[PDB]
This record gives sequence, structure tokens and C-alpha cells, in this order.
Amino acid sequence: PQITLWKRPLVTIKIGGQLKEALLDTGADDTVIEEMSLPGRWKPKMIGGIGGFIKVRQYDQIIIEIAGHKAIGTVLVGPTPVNIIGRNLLTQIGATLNF
Amino acid sequence: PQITLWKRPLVTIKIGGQLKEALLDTGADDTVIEEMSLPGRWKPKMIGGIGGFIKVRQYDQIIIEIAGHKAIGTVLVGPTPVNIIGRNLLTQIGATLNF
Ligand SMILES: CC(C)CN(C[C@@H](O)[C@H](Cc1ccccc1)NC(=O)O[C@H]1CCOC1)S(=O)(=O)c1ccc(N)cc1
Ligand SMILES: [Cl-]
Ligand SMILES: [Cl-]
Ligand SMILES: [Cl-]
Ligand code: NA
Repeated sequence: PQITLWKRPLVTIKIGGQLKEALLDTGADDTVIEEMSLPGRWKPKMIGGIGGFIKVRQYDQIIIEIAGHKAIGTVLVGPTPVNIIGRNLLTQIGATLNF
Repeated sequence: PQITLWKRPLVTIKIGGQLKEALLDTGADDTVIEEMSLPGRWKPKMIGGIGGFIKVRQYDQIIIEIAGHKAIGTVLVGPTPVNIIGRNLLTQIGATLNF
């Protein structure tokens, strides 16, 4: 679709067999989701921005369906205020910002 | 333009006669720029980011150019990792997400 920016660009995602609402975020390097279980290995990471940093778990090679479009990549998991689809997965669904 | 997301969507902005680099950030409700001098009165605002809520200064009706596109709107000033062009100004310039 073409999504305007009058309101937050929220979509439904499917991750880890769960449905979640998430923000399509061109300002986020990497996808970060609220606490949930994911399979496989992980390693700790710190990410930061407005308000400072949080500690997350980095899981690689995770499949997320994003508004009906499947994509695989790294998913960070931790105490994010909002679920965020970042550039690492936006690229895979062919998302662009147009003006 | 059509901006892909393989790298950060950084553009040049012009504010206060000066060129600066800024990030086109669909996950940011608001535009926030690093400390600088802007004209007029300001009002307080709280904004939330990944690490928590912070206080910033809100300036209204500020002239700003974004990638050559003229805008006039609200600019926040405060402790910010990067200059952020958020949805208030992305909407002005006609930016949409597309996939
Ligand atoms: C600040 C940018 C440069 C980076 N962030 C993305 C931003 O879109 C961020 C997303 C968000 C929205 C609402 C609550 C919390 C976070 N919005 C944001 O702070 O909105 C403020 C600034 C003005 O308007 C309000 S991030 O969340 O720190 C981040 C960092 C690393 C990763 N991998 C993922 C996310
Ligand atoms: Cl990735
Ligand atoms: Cl591409
Ligand atoms: Cl505005
Ligand atoms: Na993995």
C-alpha cells in the first residue's frame, strides 16, 4: 500500500506464531520487539536514542510477516515502548519513502 | 524522490540559514533537532523515545527546508542523538511509505 503519515504507520505483524502491532520506522536501524520468546541463539546488545539506551537480546534469522509480506532477518527483543519494524526488515519488503 | 532503506535516510535540511544533516524518521511523531538558536517563544514538551521520556523546547511556525522541500512547522530542540525529521514535517512535504 501507500501509507500516509498523519498518524503513526502501524501494521499487524506475525512473529513467533504471535500477532502484534508494530510501527514501520525508517529511523530505526534494526527491528525491536517487546518481550517474547524466540528460537535459537542470541547475544546481548545495547540500543539507544531519545531518552537513552536499553539492553536487548539479538536473535538472527527470524521470519516476520509484515502486513502480509514475509521477511527474514535479525530481531532484537527487550523493553521497547513500542514494537518497531526497522530498516533491516523494511528493505526486504521493498519499502520506500516517497515525496 | 524514492528513498530506499539500505542505508539511513539522511538528507540535508536548512534551518536558520544553515545546512544540517537529518534523518527522515517515520517512527518519530515530532521533529527534534540538536541545540541551536531559533527565534521567538518556546513552550515545554515531553517526548518519548526508546529510553524514556525527556523534556524539549517547542518552537512553532519555524521555516525549514527538507531535501529542498520548503516547510513551516513545529521544531523541537533538545538532547537528541541526531536531527530527526518526524511525521509532522514528513506529512507537510508529502512523504508516504510505499511497498
Ligand atoms: C531516535 C532514532 C534515531 C532511533 N529510534 C527510532 C525512532 O523512530 C523512535 C521510535 C520510538 C517511538 C516511540 C517510542 C519509542 C521509540 N522515535 C522517537 O524517538 O520518536 C521521538 C523523537 C521525536 O518524536 C518522538 S530508536 O527507537 O531509538 C531505535 C534505535 C535503534 C533500533 N535498532 C531501533 C530503534
Ligand atoms: Cl538483518
Ligand atoms: Cl531495492
Ligand atoms: Cl507542524
Ligand atoms: Na537464529
